Amino acid sequence: HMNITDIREQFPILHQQVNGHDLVYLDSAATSQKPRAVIETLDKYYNQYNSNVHRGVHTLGTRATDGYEGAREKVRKFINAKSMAEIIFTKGTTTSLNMVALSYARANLKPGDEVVITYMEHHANIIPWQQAVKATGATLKYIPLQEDGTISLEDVRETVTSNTKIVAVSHVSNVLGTVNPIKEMAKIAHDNGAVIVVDGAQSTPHMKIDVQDLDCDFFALSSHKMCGPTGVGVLYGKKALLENMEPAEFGGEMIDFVGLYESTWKELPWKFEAGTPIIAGAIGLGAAIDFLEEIGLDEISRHEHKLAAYALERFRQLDGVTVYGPEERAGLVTFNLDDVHPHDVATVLDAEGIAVRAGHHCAQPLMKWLDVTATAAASFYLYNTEEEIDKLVEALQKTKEYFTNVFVDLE
Amino acid sequence: HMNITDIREQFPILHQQVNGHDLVYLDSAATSQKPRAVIETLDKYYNQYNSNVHRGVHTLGTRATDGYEGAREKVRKFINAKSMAEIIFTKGTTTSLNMVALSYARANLKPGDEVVITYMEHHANIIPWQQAVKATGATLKYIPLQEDGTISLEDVRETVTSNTKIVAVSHVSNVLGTVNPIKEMAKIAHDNGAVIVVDGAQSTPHMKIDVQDLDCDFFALSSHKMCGPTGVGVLYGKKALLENMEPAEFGGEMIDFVGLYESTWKELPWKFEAGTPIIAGAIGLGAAIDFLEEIGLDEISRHEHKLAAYALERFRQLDGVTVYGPEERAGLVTFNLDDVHPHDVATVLDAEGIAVRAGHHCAQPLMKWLDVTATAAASFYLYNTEEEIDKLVEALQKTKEYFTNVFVDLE
Repeated sequence: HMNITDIREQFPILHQQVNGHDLVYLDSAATSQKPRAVIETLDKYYNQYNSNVHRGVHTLGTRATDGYEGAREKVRKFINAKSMAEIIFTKGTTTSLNMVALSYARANLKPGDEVVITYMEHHANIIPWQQAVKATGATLKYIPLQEDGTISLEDVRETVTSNTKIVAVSHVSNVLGTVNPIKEMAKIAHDNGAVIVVDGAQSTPHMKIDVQDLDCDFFALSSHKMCGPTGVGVLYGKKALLENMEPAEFGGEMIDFVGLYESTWKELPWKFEAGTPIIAGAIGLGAAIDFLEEIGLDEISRHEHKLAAYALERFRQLDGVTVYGPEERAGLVTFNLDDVHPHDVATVLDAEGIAVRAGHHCAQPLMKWLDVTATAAASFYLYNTEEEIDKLVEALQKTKEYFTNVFVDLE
Repeated sequence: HMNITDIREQFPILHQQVNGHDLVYLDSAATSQKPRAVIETLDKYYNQYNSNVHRGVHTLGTRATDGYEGAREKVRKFINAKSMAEIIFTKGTTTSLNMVALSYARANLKPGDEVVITYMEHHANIIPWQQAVKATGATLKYIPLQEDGTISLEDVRETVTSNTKIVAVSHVSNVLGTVNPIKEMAKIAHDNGAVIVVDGAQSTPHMKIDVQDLDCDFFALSSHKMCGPTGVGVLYGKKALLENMEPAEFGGEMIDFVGLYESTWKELPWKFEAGTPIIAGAIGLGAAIDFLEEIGLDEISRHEHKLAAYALERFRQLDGVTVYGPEERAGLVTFNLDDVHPHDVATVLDAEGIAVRAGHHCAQPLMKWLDVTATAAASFYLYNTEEEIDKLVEALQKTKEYFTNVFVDLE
């Protein structure tokens, strides 16, 4: 039901050559590309109705307000939050998670309290917790991984104890592609009297999110990964928790009364939005959501499942290539070529027009767990095709041959 | 030397009607409009070279990096910072000031330390200090104002003492239009062993900034007020201070090594940029800077001086209108009509196509100092004209007559 030609026709950026070869963008896990609907939403904003929001005193101001808060509602429906009061716009997943670490963790952790993460976590979902525990004298714990880089519910029950206040975990790992059992972990967390914090940066673009079904306490996501503008993300949190959290930042827009020494805050969600907000970016994110909903997240999810399966099979056709993670996975493949460093791989691939990523992918502890220094990584999205994966595996074959040849040439 | 027709031809948003009247946008102090150069910079980014930055492994990634860091350098030259290491991209002035309050104030304030602000400060430049002093048991002090809403160097010498660690003040007030004597206040602050924090949200769009000449320790500004995209601003800080400040946020991009419990940070400026940054917005801000530099800040400044003088004179031609602030001023006029509430004024003006602001303008303490509940406010920028000010004063005359008539009609 999903036509890939029709979808690709909407991404101007795809139709270009690099190094005399057709662009083959396989770096969506770093950042996604944007369709016209999104870019033109930005355009129409700046061309026709930019103004500050929340004053409703003049025509453009009212239009801007309607667009901004309208986008809040689009986000709310998109992740099935109960209320707009639980939808905060932030700069991105990183900032969202830091807000939870700052306003929730730092205020609710005493020595002997535990916060539990996992070895596969992006840095966004590591360092805020390191800092909160250091600030509070609490202690940081890591759920171990199984051999295929998935997580066992048994290990979860093992690690989270009656002293655990916070469990923070990825919905989908940008590295292993594992989909973690978020719903079961929420139940487990709650049984021990903890909240669960979900890093949803890699799930949100690619699959339906239902915060009511996941029963997550907090869920963070980033516009740039889902066809949206850069610079914008969301923090969702249960109304009851956000009511008792103090703001992470202070200034205009988030106050009610300001005296000389003391101030009171707006109601949610504005309590958490200091300063002129990300007006254009939030409206474009709303457009991104409209776009993805019109294709259907289930459809996108099916597409990525299909591409991931095809990729794993074609990679298994190559000698001297190791793929990391489980079989059951999101649309990305992290890998190494035997004897060639991933930076080199990525460089050569760019010479064929192929965009991939090489490095620690913001997961240094996970790299160490994998017993590697660095990895190459390819990621797929709703505009990618099997032909592109063919080009990738052919280029990896050619790269293997080339490096072997260089080796033998040395006399 | 500056042609206003030619400049207005570049702002699509201006050429439209509201309520059957030509738009007359006089709300630039809330947010400024954008020229094609900026909007098309965004367009070209998303159309041609969007990718994550700082990896330089594939063509688009390198272009994106060059555009982002290129824009950092444009900012650096634009405010004459010595180094890019002193230029941090943030979400906006609010966030910039909160970063200083979080990472500098909160870490360097002991009971009996003073932080000194003024009565005219925007909320962005009040509440972070309230919170830092409450967190540290330090004490908050306010420099008094003179009768015309300016600041006396004598009052400054009075208020800042040998116990003062931080002096935080507006360069230009969004309400009074006063230009504060920043350079002299820096000298004064430093004599008592304090740093000075400059809120440059209202100066930056409108006049040359020279941080070396101002000798400010920190200076905050916002893209949206200067023809730039929403969602982006800058914090400048002296390299020596930023080296000793801990990050305000933590995650990928701002680390060097991440172990299980402990992490080390990147060098400046990246130490302060957690997460995928505001890629498109920062590049558009660079474009905004290019635009303003091609017109010339001195030229823009002259234009606003001219419009402000013309406005004050025409306002003084109206009976029953009170204008707030000094004669020597930036391009904005805050005012009330005798007996009509400013909200009403602004509503009626919108019915004539005229966009102004009515409320506390994020300066509740200053409103109380003025002995008013709220104000109406009009602001000018590089696209505004004398004809527009004529339309405004005519509409204020008509409004006065209308409300008086309504009064007499009641029998």
